[PDB]
Amino acid sequence: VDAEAVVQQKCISCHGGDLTGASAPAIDKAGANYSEEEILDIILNGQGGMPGGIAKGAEAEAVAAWLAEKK
Ligand code: HEC
Repeated sequence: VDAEAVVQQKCISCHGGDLTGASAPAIDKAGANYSEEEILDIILNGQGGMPGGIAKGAEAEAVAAWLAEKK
């Protein structure tokens, strides 16, 4: 995946360039809060205001897993 590139044009759109939370809660430390399995699910199936399947395909995987490393 280019996980970061995706995030840098998908998640940051609400989570902020910095992932520190802007229009949405900070996922900077999502990988610590929740496992790739959970984060991936959230990306795929959104959550509250977050529309599910913002990323799809290996995109979402790479993002989630890259985030699993980002703590
Ligand atoms: C704005 C339309 C969003 C985009 C684009 C992405 N996310 Fe998001 N996310 C958003 C909100 C409003 C919320 C909270 C939803 C609620 O009201 O309950 C979230 C939540 C997450 C979470 C879980 C955090 C938590 O609720 O405890 C994760 C792990 C997450 N989001 C990841 C994520 C990624 C990686 C995205 C890019 C593919 C992404 N989000 C986009 C709003 C928005």
